Amino acid sequence: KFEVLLGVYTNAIQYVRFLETALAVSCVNTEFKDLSRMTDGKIQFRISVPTIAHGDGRRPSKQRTFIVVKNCHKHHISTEMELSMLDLEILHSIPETPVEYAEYVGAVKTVASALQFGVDALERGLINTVLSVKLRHAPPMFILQTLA
Amino acid sequence: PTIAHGDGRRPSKQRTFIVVKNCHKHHISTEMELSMLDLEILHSIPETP
Amino acid sequence: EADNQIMGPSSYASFVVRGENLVTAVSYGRVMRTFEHFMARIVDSPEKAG
Repeated sequence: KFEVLLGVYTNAIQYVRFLETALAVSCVNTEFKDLSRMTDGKIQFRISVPTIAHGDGRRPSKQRTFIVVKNCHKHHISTEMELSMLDLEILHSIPETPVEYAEYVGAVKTVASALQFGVDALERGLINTVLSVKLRHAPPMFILQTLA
Repeated sequence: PTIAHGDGRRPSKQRTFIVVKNCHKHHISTEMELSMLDLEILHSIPETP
Repeated sequence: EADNQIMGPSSYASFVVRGENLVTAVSYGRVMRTFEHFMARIVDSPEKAG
């Protein structure tokens, strides 16, 4: 008489890439290796506005110009992972015997898993930080239609 | 998994769950009657029609 | 919808206690599905990921 282990299953996590969601359709992604040095970013617009000449005596506004400045806004993302001290140690040591080998790849699997969790949870941050930037700048519809 | 949060707040550590399902056993029974006379006839070999 | 038909399997998938599972059943009283699979993943390709 026995008892049977029918199955063992592990949830598999699919990678999520920002550049492959349709949220990025509203964004233009440029990479900047050393953004950590930039103090401030800036974009400056210059616009010149035409007029209509009229027969009427009323004074006509002269040539007009408009200059608008925009600035960069920085965002920061942080994540924390914890690892056993027993686990990091056996990474260094070579496996002496078969049980010490199986216990070894069990350590490299765990350390690797933690790293995947760290880098993955960084992609969720891009998707959220972008999505939050919009909802911060999205005025409601009932205000917008009249104003358009 | 988790999301890295721009808001300043303590991060959550990596976590795992372990959940166990177990079987259920079912039992089913039926009864069949075989006539005593029928069994005896089956056992022998027939000669007369 | 004029379908009224579905393709299915015509036979059950079988589970049998073989020599590896059988030895464990006698000695320890514990049986694990696909001892073949567990051994393939533990003793044969440990390096390989899932």
